Amino acid sequence: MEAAHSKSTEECLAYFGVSETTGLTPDQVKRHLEKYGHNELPAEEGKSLWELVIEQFEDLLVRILLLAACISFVLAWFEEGEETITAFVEPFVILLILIANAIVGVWQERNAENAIEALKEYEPEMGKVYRADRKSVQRIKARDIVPGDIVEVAVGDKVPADIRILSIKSTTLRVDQSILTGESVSVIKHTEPVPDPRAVNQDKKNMLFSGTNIAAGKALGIVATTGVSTEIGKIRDQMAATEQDKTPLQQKLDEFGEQLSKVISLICVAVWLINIGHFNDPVHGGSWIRGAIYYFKIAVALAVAAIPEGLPAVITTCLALGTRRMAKKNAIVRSLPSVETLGCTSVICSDKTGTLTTNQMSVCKMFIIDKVDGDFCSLNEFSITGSTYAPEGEVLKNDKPIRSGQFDGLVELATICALCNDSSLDFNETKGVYEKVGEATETALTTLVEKMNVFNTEVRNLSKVERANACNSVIRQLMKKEFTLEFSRDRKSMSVYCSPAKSSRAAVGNKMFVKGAPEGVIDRCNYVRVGTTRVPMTGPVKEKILSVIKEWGTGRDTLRCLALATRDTPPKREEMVLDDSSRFMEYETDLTFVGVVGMLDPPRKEVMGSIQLCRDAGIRVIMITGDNKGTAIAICRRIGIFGENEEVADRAYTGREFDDLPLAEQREACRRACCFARVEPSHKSKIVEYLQSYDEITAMTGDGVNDAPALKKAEIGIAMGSGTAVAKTASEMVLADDNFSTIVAAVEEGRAIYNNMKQFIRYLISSNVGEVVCIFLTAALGLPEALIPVQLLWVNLVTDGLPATALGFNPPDLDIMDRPPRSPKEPLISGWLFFRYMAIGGYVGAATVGAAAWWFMYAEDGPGVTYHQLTHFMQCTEDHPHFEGLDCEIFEAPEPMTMALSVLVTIEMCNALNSLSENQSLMRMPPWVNIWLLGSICLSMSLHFLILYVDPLPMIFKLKALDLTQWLMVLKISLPVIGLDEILKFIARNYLEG
Ligand SMILES: CC(=O)C1=C(O)N2[C@@H](C1=O)[C@@H]1c3c[nH]c4cccc(c34)C[C@@H]1C2(C)C
Repeated sequence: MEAAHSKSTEECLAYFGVSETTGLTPDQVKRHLEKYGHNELPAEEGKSLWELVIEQFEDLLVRILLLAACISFVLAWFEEGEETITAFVEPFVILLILIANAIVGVWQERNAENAIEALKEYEPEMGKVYRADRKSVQRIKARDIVPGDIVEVAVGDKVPADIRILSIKSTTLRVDQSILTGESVSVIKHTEPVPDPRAVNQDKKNMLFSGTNIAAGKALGIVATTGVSTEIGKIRDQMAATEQDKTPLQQKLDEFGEQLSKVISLICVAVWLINIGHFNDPVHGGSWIRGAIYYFKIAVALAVAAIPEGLPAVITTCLALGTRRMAKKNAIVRSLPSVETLGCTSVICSDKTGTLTTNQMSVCKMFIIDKVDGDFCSLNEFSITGSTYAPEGEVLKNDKPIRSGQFDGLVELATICALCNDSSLDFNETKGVYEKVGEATETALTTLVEKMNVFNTEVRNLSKVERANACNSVIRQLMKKEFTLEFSRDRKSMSVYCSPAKSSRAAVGNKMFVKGAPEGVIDRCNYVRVGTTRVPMTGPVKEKILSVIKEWGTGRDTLRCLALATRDTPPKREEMVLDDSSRFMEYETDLTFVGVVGMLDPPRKEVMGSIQLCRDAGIRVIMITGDNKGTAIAICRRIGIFGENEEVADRAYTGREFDDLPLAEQREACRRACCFARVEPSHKSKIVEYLQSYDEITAMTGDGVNDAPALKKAEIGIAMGSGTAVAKTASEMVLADDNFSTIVAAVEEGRAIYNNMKQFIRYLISSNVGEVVCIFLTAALGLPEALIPVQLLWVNLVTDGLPATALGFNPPDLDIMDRPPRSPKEPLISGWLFFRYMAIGGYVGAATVGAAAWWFMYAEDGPGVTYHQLTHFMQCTEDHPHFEGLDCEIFEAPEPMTMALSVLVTIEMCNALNSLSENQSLMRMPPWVNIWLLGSICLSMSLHFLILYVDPLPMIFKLKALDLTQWLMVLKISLPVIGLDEILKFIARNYLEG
């Protein structure tokens, strides 16, 4: 029964055929349990640690490398030699890296409390019911409550299901609906039905929502829905249906592996095809084995060289470091991958109150009727000073200070504000400041009467804490607050019934003090106050009052206005039913207009800036506020979302105007709008969806479970540090200070990160191209292998690892925020960066192969064979090119490889400095610009020596220390890369800018 709010208390009792006195019976209990299930949210079956890992080897590249480790194992076994001491390191290390990397990949789900699960924090363990099998209340497992039974809730309880209230035992029932919205202000319930069948939870004043708490009272209700059929459960389901897309980066990388996975394979085919000539070799000669083992060897090396094995660890470290860096700027990023996608942010929809504003309400303008006479009319406008809740400030007219007391209408105005209130001030000891106690809109009002002091009450005597509620406590004397009819969006006003304090048997004198939104209040006024006199509200004076309000709310002041009225001859206490808020407006009629107060919820001192920072960065900012369309547009201009005079006839909508437009125009409106006023519960989600259809990475703020869905959808769901728990667990980033500017700071910081990530990505992949050229060369020229996988790995993992990480601290661009949002379609390394990074590789290739062939031919300690065709043969089945030669095992000597490796390691340290900037010379951008980079380079080179001397390593890696002469040959064929890139860089700065 999900429309219980609109049905009568009797109707609900009938629907389920249950008695309010005994409740369901054990036969009804079982029958109900079998039809609706148990009252709880469905448990989660998290992915299996093995399932996750398995899915990581579901990747194409991880396979191509896996297979290799397999090709490596077969070879590692089908081999005969004394190098057996390290004949399995290769297929071992390969497989290992594959493990360590998969884990790192899976380290994106271990710890990440999600909303769909955090929602159990709100369902309680026990509930209280009245069942036919007893007279007293029994407290059963909430898990076992079903629709239709009778429950009981009292102050302190967490409502165990969606319950329709049957009767209120206490004087008034108060509920804390915070887990849904965020607002602590408890709400008042009633048992009277709510007509509208499609009423929103906020108007279902007769329902108690599962997961909420009883602030004050005791009540009895009939359970309407349970499990995933409640409000929270319905939200919990939306969550579960929300698909989560891969970050524009992941998508780009995942596609790179496809691109890479194809080439790798294509090259293993061009290799074979090149050695097809072997088809013309005597069967009775050579070897059908040395060929298969050779084609298989250079294939494995080929894969190992093409894949940047260190990338995963580098990206994961950069993002970890990147997270801590945001935290320093009060941006808690929960998802690592988010530190990346944050920079692609193209749209930011931010709530106003508290994010774009301080949420520190303050009254700074008010007016009463000065006089009415014929068509002539005059008001009495004022101004107040002090924006803090402190009772420190003053009232003044025409910038000149006046004493409020000297105005009667100001006394009344003051009386209402203090009587038709519900909050109060409180001076803090530690903080040493006055803290608001209750609604911010009210406290401001409380703070007002303390500044006005219409009764000249001597307060300068009183201490801080004493004068806090001084002037208020005084007004609370002149009248007795009988009862108060709560505020309801229905009539958007509220009132309190009062009677004079000094009065024994006086049956005349009671007054009702109304406070609410101007339109409603003012139309229920037949009289207008003028001092202490009163005269009929005439058409003119009405337009006068309304116009001053339009001004204060639509002008540069952007003030929230409250009209204040009083019912002079209120209905008799007896004739009022204080149980049907549907009658409250009626009670609040034939009113007299007393005054108007205008308060301000001031924009954060850093929003205008951050908004400008956004116009530059080409980032659209969409505000979502509670204000009306009029004040909303007005606030938008005030902070810059709109230009003072720019037309916004189609760039600002109110939830209502939005629902009127057809599903097509709504999509069109989401691409142009910048201001949403009075939005519906399901709008933020629709907004996010219509924005995503335009391929825009969206940031969406908001909290409480009503917002959870939207946040889950948006690419960057933002919660407040002071927000609900579920809001946070559903968001990608938390604002440790609730400040809009923190958002912007994070986008910039994400922009840095992506650029540096794009820097080291090219760094590494280029290193891979040089290696692939190196292998393919030593293969197309039948030369002996220059570099082997075990070496390449230590390179692409460590040597190249640290510097790539170092690049993480590369200084950001100064115009980092003065260029549009990176389209999630823009590729990584392409175009100029292809040719540019192709040549670097091709050089790196030739340079390594050359360094090998050199030692082999033009080296002293090396068996010179200049033009001896290392290509023409390696077979050595003739021994002709070395008649009196009894040694051919030098074609696998460690020296030449140690030459090839040293070249690569040196060239990469170089390119690491060439990588400080994409197109800037090291002249303008010295090496020491990035200290961490210089550090890693040393840590690497030295580590290069570690594997050349420490006995185990040098042999295991198949390397031998180099002579001070040979090393002189490395620098000779390494250092030059720095000039080559400077050239390509030069070619970009000058002949590539237009
Ligand atoms: C551009 C591109 O598609 C990719 C890549 O380029 N990479 C990863 C990848 O998916 C591969 C990968 C994922 N998980 C591991 C664990 C161990 C080793 C590897 C991987 C190799 C692949 C890597 C890191 C090069």
